[PDB]
Amino acid sequence: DRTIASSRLRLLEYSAFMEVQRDPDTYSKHLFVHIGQTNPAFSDPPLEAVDVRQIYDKFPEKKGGLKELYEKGPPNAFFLVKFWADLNSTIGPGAFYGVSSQYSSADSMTISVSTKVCSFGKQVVEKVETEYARLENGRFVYRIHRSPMCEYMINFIHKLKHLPEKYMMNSVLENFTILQVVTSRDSQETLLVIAFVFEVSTSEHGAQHHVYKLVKD
Ligand SMILES: CCC(=O)N1CCc2ccc(-c3ccc(C(F)(F)F)cc3)cc2C1
Repeated sequence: DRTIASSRLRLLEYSAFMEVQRDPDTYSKHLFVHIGQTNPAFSDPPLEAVDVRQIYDKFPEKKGGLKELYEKGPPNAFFLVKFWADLNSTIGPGAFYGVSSQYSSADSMTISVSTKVCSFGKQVVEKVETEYARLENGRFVYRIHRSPMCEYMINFIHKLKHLPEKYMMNSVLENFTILQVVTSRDSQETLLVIAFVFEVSTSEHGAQHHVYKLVKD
């Protein structure tokens, strides 16, 4: 619906950030990538389709693979989001690097989230998070607050930040991807798959993003 959603699970918000404490009462937070809760509008164009086969080689093959996953379906659960990252932090040791996200659902479940960082289509790291339903407003929501980033990514961001030029940053990111797979913890049915491809915001405008639906013809 323009929404990143399946029939069983919707991603409401996604945020990868760093927080630093300026003084005992004051905190600063820079967001690298962001997806914000929007309400679908009736006038919103339908999402563009990207053939799932063109990105097979960006994420790992075979088991746990997008091909195998897409083969398992449901296909209306597979999304691709392109991220324009904000690497301009006006913000040292002790900063917190986290990811916060919310999902929603008509059904109450125990979700397990799998996130695979990928370099040149090879998995560098998997993080697995379990999150629990809470009843809000005609739906259940799942809230992941300040899930810490792992070192691989802290080092990646820093070193990427350290490159002199935004064009070089984008070249590295051309072969950096993240695959998120959300299952129902017990049954392992697929609820939501998002593939994450990245680019540096050359604008210096704040971070942006764009959603596509993955199809298979
Ligand atoms: C293994 C799990 C883990 O650590 N994760 C998963 C969730 C997630 C999503 C995006 C980013 C990210 C941050 C900054 C840039 C930028 F450097 F390009 F700006 C690019 C990507 C980092 C993370 C942290």
